[PDB]
Amino acid sequence: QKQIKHMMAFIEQEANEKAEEIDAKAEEEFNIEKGRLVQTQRLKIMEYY
Amino acid sequence: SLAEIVKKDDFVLDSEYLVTLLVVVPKLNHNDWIKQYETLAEMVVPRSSNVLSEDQDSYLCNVTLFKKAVDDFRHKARENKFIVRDFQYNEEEMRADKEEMNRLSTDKK
Amino acid sequence: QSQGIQQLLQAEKRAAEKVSEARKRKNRRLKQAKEEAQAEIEQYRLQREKEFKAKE
Repeated sequence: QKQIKHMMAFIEQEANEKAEEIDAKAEEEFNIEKGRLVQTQRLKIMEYY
Repeated sequence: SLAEIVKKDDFVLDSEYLVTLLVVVPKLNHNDWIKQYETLAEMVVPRSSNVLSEDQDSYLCNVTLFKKAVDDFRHKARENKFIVRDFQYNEEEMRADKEEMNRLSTDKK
Repeated sequence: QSQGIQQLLQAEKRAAEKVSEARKRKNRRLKQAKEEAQAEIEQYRLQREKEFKAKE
């Protein structure tokens, strides 16, 4: 009967959405990470020179 | 005490999304519950009932469902006079209950 | 057991694997973000080096 296919598709769709949310949160962290690193090191390079 | 009845194999265990419940049903209401099994709440696993015990007034049976549906299931079960027994399997507690009555008898002696 | 349960367990396994693969993507791409930052800071270093050589 159809309901098992619906349930499989439902929980795999929750994983599709959870995977996409992890991918989105990953991108947002990388946009913070490079900002912290590059600006700190640029300022240290300037404080040195 | 259900440790005299149930086995680890009678349940879905450690799932992220499924739970197996125990329902106690009046013996005259057996065919009504068999008719309701497919329909009583959303996201129940079809055609997967199993009677684990039976008695003069009633019988005790499996159902398995998506973990969201448990409240609708137990509520609509109570509206149909089917009774969801609160139980969760852990073999260490089943073994502990089998040990304890013998310990109590030993300590009394 | 009725076999439907086994297919839903396979689906929850496929589901868990999809979210695990997104965590594995995050773990790899974090190192890529560090390697990108490490390129830019060398340009700022080279720029101040060339400017300092010009002043000397």
